[PDB]
Amino acid sequence: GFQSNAMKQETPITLHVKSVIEDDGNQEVIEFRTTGFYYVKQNKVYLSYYEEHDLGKVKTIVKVSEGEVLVMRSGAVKMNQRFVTGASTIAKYKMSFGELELKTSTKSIQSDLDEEKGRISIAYDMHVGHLHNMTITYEGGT
Repeated sequence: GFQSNAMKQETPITLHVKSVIEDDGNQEVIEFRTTGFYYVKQNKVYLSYYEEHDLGKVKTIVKVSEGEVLVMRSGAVKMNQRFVTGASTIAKYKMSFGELELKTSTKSIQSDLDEEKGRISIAYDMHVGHLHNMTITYEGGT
C-alpha cells in the first residue's frame, strides 16, 4: 500500500546537481549539493531530496525509466516535469499564488545508476514560449 513498503535498497546518498544553461545570449552554470536517498521501486530507480526555493522548501523525487525521467517537485513549487527523449511535454508550474504551463523538449537522456553511485544527464530545451544540460550525480554515503 504505502509506497514506502515497496522501497528496496534504500541508501543515503550525497547529491550534486549541475546545470549549464543558455538563454538569449546569457550563459550560466548553476549547481547545488545536498543529501538524500536512492531507492528502487518496481525495478526503477528513484532519488529523493529537498531543495530550497526563494519561497521555501521543495521536495524532489526523480524517477528514472527507459527513455524518460520524471522530476516531481512539491512544496514551495509544484511541478511534475516529464523528460521524454525526442518529444515535448507540458506541465503546470504551480505556486501558492498561481500557475503557468512550461514546455519541456528533451534531446537526450543518459543514465547509469546503482546504490553506490550514479549519473543522469539530460539535454533539453524549456520555454514558456532556453537550452539546458543538467547532470545529477550522487555517491552513497553521508
